[PDB]
Amino acid sequence: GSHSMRYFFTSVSRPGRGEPRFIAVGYVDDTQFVRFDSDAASQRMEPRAPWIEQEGPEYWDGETRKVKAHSQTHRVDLGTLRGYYNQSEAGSHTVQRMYGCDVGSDWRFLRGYHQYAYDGKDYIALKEDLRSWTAADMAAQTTKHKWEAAHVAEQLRAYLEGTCVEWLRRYLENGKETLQRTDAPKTHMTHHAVSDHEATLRCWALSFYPAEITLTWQRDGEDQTQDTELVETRPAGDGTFQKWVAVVVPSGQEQRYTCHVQHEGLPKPLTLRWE
Amino acid sequence: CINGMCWTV
Amino acid sequence: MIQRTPKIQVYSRHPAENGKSNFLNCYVSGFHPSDIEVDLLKNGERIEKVEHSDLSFSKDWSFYLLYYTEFTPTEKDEYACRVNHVTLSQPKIVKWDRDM
Repeated sequence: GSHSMRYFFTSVSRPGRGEPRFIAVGYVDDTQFVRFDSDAASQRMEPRAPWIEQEGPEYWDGETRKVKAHSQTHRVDLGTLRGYYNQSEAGSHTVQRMYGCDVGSDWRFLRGYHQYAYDGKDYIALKEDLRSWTAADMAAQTTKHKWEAAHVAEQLRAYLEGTCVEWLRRYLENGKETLQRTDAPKTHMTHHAVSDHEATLRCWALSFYPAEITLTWQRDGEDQTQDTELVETRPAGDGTFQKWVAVVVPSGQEQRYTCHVQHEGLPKPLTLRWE
Repeated sequence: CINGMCWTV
Repeated sequence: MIQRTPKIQVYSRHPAENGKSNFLNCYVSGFHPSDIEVDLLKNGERIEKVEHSDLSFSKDWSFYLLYYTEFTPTEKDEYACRVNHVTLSQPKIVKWDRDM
């Protein structure tokens, strides 16, 4: 199927004393594989999946070099942004950046992304063609002009179409045992009587990977959204994901209700019924 | 593999 | 400054069975800024051996973290997650419900 590599960076200024707290994480699809945390002792980019440990000393030295440089860029950015927005030296502020690439089933470039936020709001982002910028306000417009003059988009595009996909492909092969495995949801239904008139049916999907999934209810073969509750997909903590959807039904009418499950790891959609 | 070139805003 | 309040789910890694070893999770998401206080409680008392995922965020820039510890459920013991964040006037406590 399709795959992605994404990196996420968060810097939080610490007014009063010292440099920002900087945390970088790298993912292939829904699997974290590297991290850097400025508060940690190593001051190295660190492995977070077994298949990246195959990489040698030169890899780790390079990633560390680059990620430390990254933290310094964000440190500078925080000062600049405070000036752009005429904010005091007193408050804590946040910069976030995410970038990455998607490949399709052919493992060839589909899409690239590079976006930046200040204090949780859109600041500047590369457009889909990787040739120009979306700037949210006049501060970001000044950044846009700067980055245009410096031909930033060109160099970013080169990485996103080149290095990004090349290394994603590498990781997919090296981590094939888990990265290329689909774990179909393990499903079951529960029942709880709220009173002698009303019952709750809950349809569970557990232990699935990747995280993308759809769970829906039908009543007599037609979609049912009224009287339903669907929780956000959540990490199990072992690399897999969990989700449930519930419906309130008249006690005794459970048989009308069916749960429907769609996931990459299922050849055809699943249908569950109460028994 | 993270991007090896940087620019400030 | 945007203030997005954390969403909270409290749940087990594996199907919960009284007497059998498991992991208790508290998943916090949709919040901003990143600074947050999360504890797992056993009968109202703070559990000490609690770890958490590395800070990341969704497309809308909002943060998410998983906090987790090893636990063995029982009929008597009550588990919960306690969250404080700049958006919260008082700490939010969400009880662990094995059916949820």
